[PDB]
Amino acid sequence: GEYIKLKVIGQDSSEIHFKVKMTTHLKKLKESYAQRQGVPMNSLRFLFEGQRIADNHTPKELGMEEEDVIEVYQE
Amino acid sequence: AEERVVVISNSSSRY
Repeated sequence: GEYIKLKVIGQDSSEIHFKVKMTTHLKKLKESYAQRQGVPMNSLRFLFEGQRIADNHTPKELGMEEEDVIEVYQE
Repeated sequence: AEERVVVISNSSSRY
């Protein structure tokens, strides 16, 4: 299918957008985000509508759509 | 800040 574009918002209000397929495991997004922030992945928690995103959550499981937001907080 | 969009995408082995 098509990529959807998600906005990942940091604690400092910075944004990195990610294109993922509906079947992508979101661990891949978490890894890339942590890499680009220069911090360990396990130091961060990733929330969708306030709910914790699991490594093996997919956008399809979470009901995500184009331009949905992920928030990142410290673990 | 500029926009940032990241795309999340054996027999040859020698080790």
